Amino acid sequence: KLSEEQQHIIAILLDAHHKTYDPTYADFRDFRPPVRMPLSMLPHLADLVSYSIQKVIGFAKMIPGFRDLTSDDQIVLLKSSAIEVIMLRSNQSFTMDDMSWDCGSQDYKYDVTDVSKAGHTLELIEPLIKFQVGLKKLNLHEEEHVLLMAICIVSPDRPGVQDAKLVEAIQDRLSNTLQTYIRCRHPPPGSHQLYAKMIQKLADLRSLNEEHSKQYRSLSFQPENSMKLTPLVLEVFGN
Amino acid sequence: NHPMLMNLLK
Ligand SMILES: CCC[Si](CCC)(c1ccc(OC[C@@H](O)CCC(=O)O)c(C)c1)c1ccc(OCC(O)(CC)CC)c(C)c1
Repeated sequence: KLSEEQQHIIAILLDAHHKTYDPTYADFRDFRPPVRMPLSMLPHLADLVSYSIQKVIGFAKMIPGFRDLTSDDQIVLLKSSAIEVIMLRSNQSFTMDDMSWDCGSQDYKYDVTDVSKAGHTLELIEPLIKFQVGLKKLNLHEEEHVLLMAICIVSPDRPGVQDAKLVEAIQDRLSNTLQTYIRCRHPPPGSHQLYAKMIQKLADLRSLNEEHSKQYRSLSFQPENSMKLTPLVLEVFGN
Repeated sequence: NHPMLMNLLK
């Protein structure tokens, strides 16, 4: 059932993730320092997000079929998916011991109060925590984790897509790979309705995307706040 | 329009 091409796809996505995710979190020392005291966490979290957008781009470039698209379509897909892929990939450091993102040290252990000290409200933070918990409870294999990130990126219904037919064909190769992987390698009971549960998480991400863009647009409208963002964040999330 | 995204996608 799991064809040789499908095993190839999984191998590439695993390697792409390993080359774009550093579980030592050593680069966090280059960010502007976190200040927990005003939006005191905006500079650190802006650098953290900007750093992760770069990692998301590096992963997306290695998705089988992604570079067959036009440059315009690659840009639309990454602009619309970046915040969602960051939410997905940040689950690797999320802990249910205390509902925090543990990135190796106390300075880099982030909770709900750090998100609020970047300007965001419970309208986003509450559904964000529920999403992180529900995704962690799925206990995805690393193979399913990287497949879900790739499917999120290559979605044909994103606004501004030109060749939606080509985007769908690429995602279909990935969706069938995931569906077959669950039916051959994920033992029950963990596999029960697992594909449908993962597709529900993509729907949850669309709603989280909308609320983040809403709060981002209000935060970035004040020039004092935009001044603390990075050039890449302004290009991807909006100016 | 998106020169930094474009360059990282190169
Ligand atoms: C930190 C608080 C929890 Si966050 C939840 C996840 C989205 C998070 C946690 C860990 C993490 O990175 C860890 C590895 O994944 C990278 C390792 C690697 O790739 O090597 C990242 C990237 C994000 C977060 C941060 C900033 C936010 O807002 C920013 C603005 O909207 C504020 C105007 C725009 C700047 C939001 C809404 C959420």
